[PDB]
Amino acid sequence: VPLDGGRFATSDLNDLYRRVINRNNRLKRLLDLAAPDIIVRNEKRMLQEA
Amino acid sequence: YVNNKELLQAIIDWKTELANVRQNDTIGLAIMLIAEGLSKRFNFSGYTQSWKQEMIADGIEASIKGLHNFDETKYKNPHAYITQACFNAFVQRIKKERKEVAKKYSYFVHNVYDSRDDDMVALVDETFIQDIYDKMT
Repeated sequence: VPLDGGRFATSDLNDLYRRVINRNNRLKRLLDLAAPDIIVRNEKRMLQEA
Repeated sequence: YVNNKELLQAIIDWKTELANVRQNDTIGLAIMLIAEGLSKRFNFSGYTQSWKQEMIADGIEASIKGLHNFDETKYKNPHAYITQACFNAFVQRIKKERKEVAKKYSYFVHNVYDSRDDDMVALVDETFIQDIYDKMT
């Protein structure tokens, strides 16, 4: 949080980062399960959009 | 959406094959389908697209792993199985995120010593009151 007086901002970058990193691990994890490739495609798509 | 019966069929079949590696995707497409359809349920589908994406991600992986074990002789339906599976996955994800941003609020309210005089009273009480409400749980 900036906290530099006044109302406080959210510096939302991390959030994307957060969710971004999230999907990454998911991808691996699901690859780690030998997932049905249709849904691995889906997760690749999620990562790309992220 | 999709005939529950044919899903019973496909899963019986992957059972039989796992009695021998992969599984068919018919059932997997249907899983995506049912997850996304539940997403449009009424308690959810209420707040935030961005969250909802990750929610459904959670639920999908949960159903994926949890398909491993599904009796047929009992629980003659896989539909509701996956349904409640994803349901729980969702609530898990959402509680995590809620208390995360709660943590953010908590960190915030512990900093009023910025520069000089002339503080505010109105807002701070509200960050406080939320940071309390969430903490109630």
